Amino acid sequence: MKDFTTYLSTAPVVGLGWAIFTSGLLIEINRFFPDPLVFSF
Amino acid sequence: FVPPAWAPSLFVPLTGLVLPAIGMAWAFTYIQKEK
Amino acid sequence: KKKEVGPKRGSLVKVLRPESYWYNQVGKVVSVDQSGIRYPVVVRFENQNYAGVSTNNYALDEVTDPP
Amino acid sequence: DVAGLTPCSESKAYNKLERKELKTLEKRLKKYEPGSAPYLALQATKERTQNRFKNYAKAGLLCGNDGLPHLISDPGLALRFNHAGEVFIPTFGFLYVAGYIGHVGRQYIIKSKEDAKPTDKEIILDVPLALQLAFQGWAWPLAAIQELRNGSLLEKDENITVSPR
Amino acid sequence: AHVVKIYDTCIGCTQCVRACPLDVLEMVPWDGCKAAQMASSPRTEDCVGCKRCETACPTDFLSVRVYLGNESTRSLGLAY
Amino acid sequence: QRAGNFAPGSEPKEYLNDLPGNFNFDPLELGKEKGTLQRYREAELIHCRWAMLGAAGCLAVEVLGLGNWYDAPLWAVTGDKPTWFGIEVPFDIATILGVEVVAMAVAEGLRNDNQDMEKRLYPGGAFDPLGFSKDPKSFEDKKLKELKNGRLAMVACLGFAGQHAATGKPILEALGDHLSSPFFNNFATNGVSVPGV
Amino acid sequence: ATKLFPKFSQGLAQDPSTRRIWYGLATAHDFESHDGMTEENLYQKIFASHFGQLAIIFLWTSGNLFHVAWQGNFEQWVTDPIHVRPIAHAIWDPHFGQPAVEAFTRGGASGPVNIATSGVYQWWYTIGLRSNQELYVSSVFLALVSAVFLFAGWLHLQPNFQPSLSWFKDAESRLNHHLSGLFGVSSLAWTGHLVHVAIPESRGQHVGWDNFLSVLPHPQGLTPFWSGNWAAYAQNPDTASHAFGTADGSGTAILTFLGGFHPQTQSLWLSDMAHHHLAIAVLFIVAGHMYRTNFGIGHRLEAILEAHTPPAGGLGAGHKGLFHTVNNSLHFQLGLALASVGTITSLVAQHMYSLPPYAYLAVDFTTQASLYTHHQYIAGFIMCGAFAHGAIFFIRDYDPEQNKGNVLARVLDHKEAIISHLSWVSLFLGFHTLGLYVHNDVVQAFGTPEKQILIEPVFAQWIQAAQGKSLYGFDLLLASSSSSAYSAGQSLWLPGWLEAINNNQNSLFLTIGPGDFLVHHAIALGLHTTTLILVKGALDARGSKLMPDKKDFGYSFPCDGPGRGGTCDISAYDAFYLAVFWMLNTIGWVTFYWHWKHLTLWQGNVSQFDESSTYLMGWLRDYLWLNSSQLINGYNPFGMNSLSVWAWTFLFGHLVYATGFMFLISWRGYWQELIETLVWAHEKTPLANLVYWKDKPVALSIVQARLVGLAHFSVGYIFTYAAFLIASTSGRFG
Ligand code: CLA
Ligand code: CLA
Ligand code: CLA
Ligand code: CLA
Ligand code: CLA
Ligand SMILES: CC(/C=C/C=C(C)/C=C/[C@@]12O[C@]1(C)C[C@@H](O)CC2(C)C)=C\C=C\C=C(C)\C=C\C=C(C)\C=C\[C@@]12O[C@]1(C)C[C@@H](O)CC2(C)C
Ligand code: SF4
Repeated sequence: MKDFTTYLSTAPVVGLGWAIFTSGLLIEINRFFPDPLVFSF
Repeated sequence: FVPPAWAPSLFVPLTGLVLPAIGMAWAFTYIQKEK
Repeated sequence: KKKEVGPKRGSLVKVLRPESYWYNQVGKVVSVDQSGIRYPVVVRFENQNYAGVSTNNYALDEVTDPP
Repeated sequence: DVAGLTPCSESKAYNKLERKELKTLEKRLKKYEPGSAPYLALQATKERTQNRFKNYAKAGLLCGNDGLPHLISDPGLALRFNHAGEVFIPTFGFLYVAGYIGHVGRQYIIKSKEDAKPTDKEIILDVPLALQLAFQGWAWPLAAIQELRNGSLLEKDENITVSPR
Repeated sequence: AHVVKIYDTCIGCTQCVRACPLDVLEMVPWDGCKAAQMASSPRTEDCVGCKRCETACPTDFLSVRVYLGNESTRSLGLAY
Repeated sequence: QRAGNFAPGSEPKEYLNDLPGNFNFDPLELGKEKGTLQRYREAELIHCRWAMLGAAGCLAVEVLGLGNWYDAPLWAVTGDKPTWFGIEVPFDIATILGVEVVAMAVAEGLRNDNQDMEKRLYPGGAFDPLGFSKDPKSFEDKKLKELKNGRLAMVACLGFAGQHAATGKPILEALGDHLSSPFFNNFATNGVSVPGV
Repeated sequence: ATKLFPKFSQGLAQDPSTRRIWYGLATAHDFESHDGMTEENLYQKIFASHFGQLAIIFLWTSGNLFHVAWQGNFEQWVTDPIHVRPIAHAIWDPHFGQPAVEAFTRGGASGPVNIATSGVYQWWYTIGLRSNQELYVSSVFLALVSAVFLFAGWLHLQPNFQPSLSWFKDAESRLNHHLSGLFGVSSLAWTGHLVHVAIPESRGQHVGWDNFLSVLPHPQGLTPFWSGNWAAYAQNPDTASHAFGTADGSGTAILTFLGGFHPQTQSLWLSDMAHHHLAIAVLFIVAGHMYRTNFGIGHRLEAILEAHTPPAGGLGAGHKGLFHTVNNSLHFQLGLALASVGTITSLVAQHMYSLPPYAYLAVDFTTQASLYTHHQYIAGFIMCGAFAHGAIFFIRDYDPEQNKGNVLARVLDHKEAIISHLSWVSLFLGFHTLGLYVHNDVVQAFGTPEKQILIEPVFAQWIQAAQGKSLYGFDLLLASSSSSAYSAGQSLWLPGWLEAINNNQNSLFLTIGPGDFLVHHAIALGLHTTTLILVKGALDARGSKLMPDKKDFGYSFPCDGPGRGGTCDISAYDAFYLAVFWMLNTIGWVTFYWHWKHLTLWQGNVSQFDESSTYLMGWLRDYLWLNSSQLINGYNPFGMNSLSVWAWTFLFGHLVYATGFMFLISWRGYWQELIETLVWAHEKTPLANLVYWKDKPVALSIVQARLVGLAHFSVGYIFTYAAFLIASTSGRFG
């Protein structure tokens, strides 16, 4: 477990996790707010 | 004043063939000039 | 001879050599030669240079305390 | 009505562009039966286009001579014509997020150096420590200006690696 | 040919001579280092400037320096 | 020797102690060098006297009902008849420009060739005919009063310049407008001083 | 060994290789590195070389005048400056075919001629030249001047005529004389010639050397000048309905302030330019006697340099010690001169197209495009030359013990901060410009172009509204009569300038949109990045962390080998050679912007540029693809039009670009081994080993390879863009 956790603690794996997290957040924001351009509350 | 009509027929071959040929001949003798 | 020609071994030093890779850097004194060579202060550095080495010999006048 | 430009709602080229887009979407839609998934997909695309064109209007956006909306970047001018939400608020938000990133990275750099082999912590990330610093960066400007005040944000020129002249 | 200059920061580790592919350097007795050896270049006319001696130098910066200039038949590595 | 403080409890300046008109000030730490300090002293005194004279002219051109100070040089756009309390002097613009340039140049040359650091700040002698500066305490308090009234003069001149840049009304009209309707009419109602009011 | 060709280098003479030839040419005029060279001999060689360059320049312009007069249509272009095209030089090529000869007969000529795009026709029409005999005598006089300058260089090279070292180092007298004589009285004589000739010639009056000292330029006759009534010269200016060639609508005015353009020819007034040059001459003369000569008055350069030091240690020692730094180091003066001249020609390029000074120049679109592109490329080249010679100054002649604590020592102390801030601003500009362009391209690709980000350039629009452009609206100066700027000069130059700036036909303060904003930020990115590369090369020239002893290796050395991870392209010469690529990209950007905006203005489809420059598909398709249709059709199996030569040199430029890629990508080891194999092949063959090489063939040096690749790259770049620009602007216009 802890060896696999340290493998998951390596830089490419946590970078991949950040990549999926940020991409999914931005994609869901764009999907539920279709095409915004100007901040208007 | 005005150059004759045969001037393009003489100066252009002179500076396109003869003058570069003598220039390369002089430069080739100058490159390989030894003591 | 009296005391020692250089700093205490194992103590941190700051390299004042301008042409060195470790200028204004902190290193550890490994050993100081007592025969009288020009650069007796052997300093080991945590970060390697472009050549990959981490140790160098410096004279007495190019080492100070870590500020 | 700044820079010799008209609002998107009052403009004619904006409505012409919207009409052209609706026309080509309807031309693509007419090739499919109403009881098919591409028909619903194109209807959703048309609805999204209409919603976007409605939201771009009545929001202060203005377009000049082509129907494509323009953005005013000078503060003050954007403040007195309700164009601050175009770039002024987003630039402040991006500065906030970028300072969050910088503060989190600085905290991880500093907090992973007082240990044996800091490069090992750099290459294999301390995930609980990284998450703790991630959730502690919400007050990045306060900590940044406080580190500036106490002088720990900047290093003196005596401990800084410097190239020969 | 090229100029090979050796300074007093050399520790006499003999790595530059082993890295030399044309037998330019040599080891002479010395008293300024712990190993009592100093690098010399008595055959600098045969050096081509490959800078292989500079790669093997363990000291910071370089205890041996090669400066190019005035290339000859031996310095250009020509078999013809 | 300190005559007051621009902010009660501020950091005292170790070099700005033996200064006439000592009100601490200097938050930007300018003039720490003594030579720059005395240069700033003489420059401030000269600006004080010039703003003194300018405020005098601006007030005297208005309290006598002779016209606006900004409209005073308006006779020189194309060539008209100047006047001074109804004197109608016949002087061309070139003659007055030349004589003013020459007089100011020789006066500044004499002031620069004074070569006495105490006298550059305060010459005395021929410039003091009444001779009330012989008493040192009276000299000190009159120096303080001159500095205070000169500072008021320069801030009043800056106020006149800003007011005439913002609105076309003269000084007395602005004073009457503030007296009659202070809340309904002030610097915040100009629309150009504060971008957004 | 020891051949006599590199007489300036004894070490290069004893080099039995072909490289001795190449290094015998690249190091030809680097006299500081020559053997047995003194400072006086270096100064004498510099003086002779300067006289030689002046003679070459005068011979070149004499040849231009002669080839415009002979085999040209200067008089026909003078009669009709709108329709018929200028002729540069006739073509005599025996390799030409009969359809190629017939297709190149343009402009009413008897043979194949080249349409002139240098613009000397408009300039010589503006200055007053009308007849071919005037051009002939001007060309022969300039040839005599060039011969005189060459003989002068030879004589000043000769013994008992060489100037002293202190003569060259006399900075004060040289500065005073070149400020007062080279600029002051030269401009005074030029504006005198303008008043005497060009204004009468633009008013239909012939003024020549035969009738000189007889015709009065002004009917008053110099008496208002002595009486002080200089306003009498600006009494009767030329009317709006004035013909440049004739005397219709003429006037009597030689110096005025008629700001704007002549309505008939769309150019600046001759009287305005004469007044400008007279004022410039007066300002130069009144400022040309400021420095301290042998007389008791003047200004010492060193005194002002040393006295200008800020108090409280703002700049440390200040500007002290810079006098000896400038005087001793010639590369510092070279860098300053090249930078100032580059800024000058950049200003020239940016001010010709907006304010055309020559009659019938704005109508000639190809001429204006070629002139702007040439001036911008020359400007970028000598910008880079200024920075490179500054790096040469930092490597060769820079003593930190002399200028200790000065501005140079300070900027060398914190060079890392400057390089880091320039790198940050380059990354910032590039990231955001590329992100905006890619966002716009993706948005336009998805069929919904209204989602693209169009940041309106409000700063430049506010400036132009503050300078008279009422298109953007607003209520700043020069747009509202209540402003003091509008009230001042209301009857001097404002009525003409406002009319010139409110017209959309000319190139004076054109409409600037979001695409113009994006390309302007791209230009800023290019300039800041090239500046970053050049100042990193100059500041790290004499040393760095990878090479502290970079001063001992000279300015142009290949590398230090594969040690310390790799040290290739570490000299300041390599930084300059990368900055050449970046400068080429930046000038390509500015010329693409200029060409596309002006082409859309001339075609009348300004909206196409407004809605097409936002995204890079518009740049590739509406500019690089739509306007290249006439270029590529210069020669085809169907036939040939007049743009065959432009298509041929376009393909030629692409080919030289490819050869530059050849000399830049592949490096020395492969070619050296291949040359060794070829040497064996030539050695071990019958009937060919009887001959032999006097010098051993070797591969080109790494620095030499970089230079050759740079030269091929720049030649291909220049030829390709010149071909495309001239073919696109001349194939559909005239
Ligand atoms: C009224 C008060 C006053 C003020 C405002 C100044 C201000 C100034 N004086 Mg000074 N001066 C004063 C009083 C004053 N002085 C007095 C009392 C004296 C005694 C008589 C002098 C005598 C004096 C001399 C003799 C000289 C000055 C100079 C200067 C200038 C440079 C100062 C300096 O060290 O650089 C500022 C401090 C620095 C550390 C410089 C940092 C510069 C940074 C690194 C550059 C950043 C560039 C950046 C990339 C820009 C980005 C913009 C982007 C668009 C590109 C500065 C404008 C010098 C001058 O003429 O220069 C114009 C000069 O030679 N002064
Ligand atoms: C058109 C081609 C091109 C491009 C885009 C670049 C881009 C760059 N070069 Mg340049 N360069 C080129 C050709 C090019 N080079 C050539 C042919 C030469 C001659 C050899 C040079 C010589 C040169 C020098 C001498 C220097 C640069 C520098 C730079 C940087 C400038 C900073 C900037 O503008 O912000 C960055 C802008 C960019 C467009 C960079 C690309 C980044 C985009 C956004 C992609 C990023 C990744 C993206 C998210 C996708 C991720 C997934 C993907 C990785 C699979 C940047 C990295 C300078 C430098 O290092 O800066 C300090 C520098 O000193 N270059
Ligand atoms: C979070 C760490 C961090 C921090 C605080 C900085 C801070 C700085 N960098 Mg650096 N940089 C970093 C990482 C970092 N950098 C990395 C990883 C790279 C390699 C790609 C660079 C490459 C780089 C260059 C080439 C330059 C800078 C410059 C700068 C300065 C300008 C600010 C800026 O946004 O530049 C822009 C910085 C970037 C575009 C790099 C962003 C790299 C990624 C996207 C961020 C990584 C965040 C990291 C994963 C957070 C870790 C948190 C932890 C819990 C896991 C500033 C001093 C500039 C300078 O000298 O200014 C004076 C400059 O020219 N940086
Ligand atoms: C005022 C102008 C001026 C002056 C007086 C100098 C003078 C000098 N420079 Mg500088 N320089 C200048 C402008 C100037 N340069 C410009 C504008 C640039 C930018 C391009 C440079 C870039 C530069 C570098 C990078 C270096 C110099 C060097 C030199 C020295 C060598 C000159 C010599 O004798 O060798 C004569 C040199 C040659 C004959 C080589 C010229 C070869 C050219 C590139 C070929 C032409 C291109 C192309 C093939 C033409 C044909 C086109 C085709 C279509 C037909 C000398 C001190 C060198 C130096 O100081 O040595 C350390 C050096 O390293 N300069
Ligand atoms: C097989 C592919 C190929 C290749 C490799 C080349 C190679 C070349 N062509 Mg050619 N071309 C080809 C096919 C090809 N061509 C074909 C089939 C056509 C159609 C007839 C053309 C049409 C063409 C034209 C019309 C031009 C070239 C040019 C060039 C040169 C590139 C100049 C350069 O490096 O500047 C680097 C690139 C740039 C500076 C700009 C790139 C173009 C962009 C899209 C313009 C927009 C830039 C703008 C400022 C915004 C971007 C900002 C940024 C921050 C994002 C080079 C000789 C140009 C030339 O000779 O030199 C200028 C030129 O004008 N070519
Ligand atoms: C001399 C002067 C005015 C002169 C006026 C004259 C001749 C007027 C003449 C005329 O009007 C008449 C009579 C009649 C008109 O018809 C014609 C004219 C010709 C117009 C004003 C000075 C005016 C001077 C002014 C306003 C000075 C302001 C100073 C400031 C703001 C100082 C700032 C700092 O204090 C901080 C903030 C923080 C500290 O750390 C640092 C420092 C630098 C000390
Ligand atoms: S330039 Fe060539 S020999 Fe030098 S370090 Fe680079 S690859 Fe190696």
